[PDB]
Amino acid sequence: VRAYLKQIGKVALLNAEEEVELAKRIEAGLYATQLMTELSERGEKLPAAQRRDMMWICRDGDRAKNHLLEANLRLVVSLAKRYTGRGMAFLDLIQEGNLGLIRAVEKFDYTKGYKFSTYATWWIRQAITRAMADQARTIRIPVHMVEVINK
Amino acid sequence: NDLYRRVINRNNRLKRLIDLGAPEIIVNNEKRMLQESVDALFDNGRRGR
Amino acid sequence: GAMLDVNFFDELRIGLATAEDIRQWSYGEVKKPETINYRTLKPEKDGLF
Amino acid sequence: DRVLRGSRLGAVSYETDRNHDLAPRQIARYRTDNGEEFEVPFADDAEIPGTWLCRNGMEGTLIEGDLPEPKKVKPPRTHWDMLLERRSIEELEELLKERLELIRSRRRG
Amino acid sequence: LAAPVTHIWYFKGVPSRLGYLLDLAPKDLEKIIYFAAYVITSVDEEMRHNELSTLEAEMAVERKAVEDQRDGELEARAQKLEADLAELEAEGAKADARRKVRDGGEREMRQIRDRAQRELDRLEDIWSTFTKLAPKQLIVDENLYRELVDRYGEYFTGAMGAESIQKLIENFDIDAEAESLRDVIRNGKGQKKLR
Repeated sequence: VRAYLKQIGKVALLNAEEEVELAKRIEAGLYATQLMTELSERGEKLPAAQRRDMMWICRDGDRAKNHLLEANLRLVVSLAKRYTGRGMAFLDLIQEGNLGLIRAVEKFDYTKGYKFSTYATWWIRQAITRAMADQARTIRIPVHMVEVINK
Repeated sequence: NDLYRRVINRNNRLKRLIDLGAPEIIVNNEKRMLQESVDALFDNGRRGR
Repeated sequence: GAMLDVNFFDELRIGLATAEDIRQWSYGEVKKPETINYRTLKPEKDGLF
Repeated sequence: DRVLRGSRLGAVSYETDRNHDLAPRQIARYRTDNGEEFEVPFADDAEIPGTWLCRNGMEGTLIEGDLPEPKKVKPPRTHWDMLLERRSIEELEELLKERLELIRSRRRG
Repeated sequence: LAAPVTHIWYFKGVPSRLGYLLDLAPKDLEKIIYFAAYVITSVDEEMRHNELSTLEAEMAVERKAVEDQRDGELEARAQKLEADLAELEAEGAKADARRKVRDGGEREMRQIRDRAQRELDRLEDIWSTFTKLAPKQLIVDENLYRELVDRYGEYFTGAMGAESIQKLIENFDIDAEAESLRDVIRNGKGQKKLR
């Protein structure tokens, strides 16, 4: 845990405009690799310089996505810290928060004009709660009976 | 059964992350907790806690 | 010949495991962290039981 | 002081282990991807599916080439498709060409 | 299991049997098997041998461009320092505050050349460690490992963790080390013979 804190100490923090720019780079890289595959199979002629610079576009978008996740790792730790003592230890909650971060960063739009953390908090909390429901007990209980147990 | 269940959860989550494609911080943290879980299964209390 | 376990022993030799020997021992691969159903009290599929 | 009772979930019969007049058995053979036979003794009156789970780790198919059907498998949620469900072709291609122009002006100078 | 994992009996129970086999410290094996330090599996020698000359020429050219950047920054800061000299000396006032901008420009030139010396030391360090490339070498500071990847990422293979230990043991013939240990215990003496 302390090693993970030192590992997430390396990251930085961004703002909403930079998040929108990162999403633009991500979608441009995804279009770039879709076009790369599209001209790979049954293609006519892949341009060398255009293929090189759109490969660099794809790599730039991938590294942008990586640094975005690294930036939001501290946020998801601070979000996941409010679930101690409920079945699992902290690490399972951390990794479920990482899964929720992946799902939210897939399901995010750059024309929202919304803060990424405020967007993703519902997804993170949803993933953590449903995984707590799945891995709460020795015998698995369906979520509706879990709900009425909570009630 | 609790230890076996824990190792099952960590292994399935790592398999899901490795088919998904994830950054190395996430992947190697998952590998580290899997390794710690296996050690806790074989001899609980030797290293760490 | 420790398969049918005849009543005639000469030596007991301990060695070292291999992955091939383990998967040759096993009768399947457990992949779910499920033990019993909460209501019908019957064992689950591809779980610990 | 404290003496309890209990039983595992299961009942126990008492028969005789005769080994002659058993049910008639068909022996079926399956095969995984990595050349792994798994001999499956079924009943003689038994339907044989083309695929069967084995200890090897996967659903090993039949050793026959009679049922080779690979059809119903697809990834239903790709990031490209769920990008397409929210973003249009001209907007995405405009973003792509803007980033291509930016990286041309950056790498080229 | 999706990724390999080592035993606990062959690592933690002192004496560490794996550490005795591969000749490492046990605490320095802990960093490998608990994912906190990089360890190089294998490194080429012939390709590295000719790329010693060719990439030392490349390294010297890169250091020359780095030094050109350094003297350009030093000349720009010195021109700003001479501008501070001209725009302090032109007004006749108390020169104590007029020496403060000059000392700030001198300190700026000092930190420019000091940071340039530090990145020059970084270049020297990555080339020196590439010349020092041997198997069973721990590499801490994975950012510096990434520097090794982007510059000299070829001519060697590295990994990290239980699968790295697996690769190491797979590329480990015991007979040569057995004969070496036989020769050591037959000829020498002392702590190395006891080990």
